[PDB]
Amino acid sequence: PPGPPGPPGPRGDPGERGPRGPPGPPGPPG
Amino acid sequence: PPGPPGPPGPRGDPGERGPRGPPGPPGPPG
Amino acid sequence: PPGPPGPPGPRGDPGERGPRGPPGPPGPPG
Repeated sequence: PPGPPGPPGPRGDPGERGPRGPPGPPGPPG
Repeated sequence: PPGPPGPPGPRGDPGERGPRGPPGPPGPPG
Repeated sequence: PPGPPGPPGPRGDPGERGPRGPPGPPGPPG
């Protein structure tokens, strides 16, 4: 009969680094 | 006859977290 | 008779982009 299935394929390519975060809040009130 | 291909590999790893955002603006006068 | 094993499966799907970076620090004091 047909042979067993092959092994799982290799892991996909890793993703790019995440985007830079937003600016912080305004500083403390004077 | 030869067996079929295996299943797809695992999904790629996510990218690492993005870098910290810029400083916020100066605080208001008070 | 039993067939030879199949070939490796397809390469996995690409990894996602990493998460958004953290916010920046607070600005200077007012």
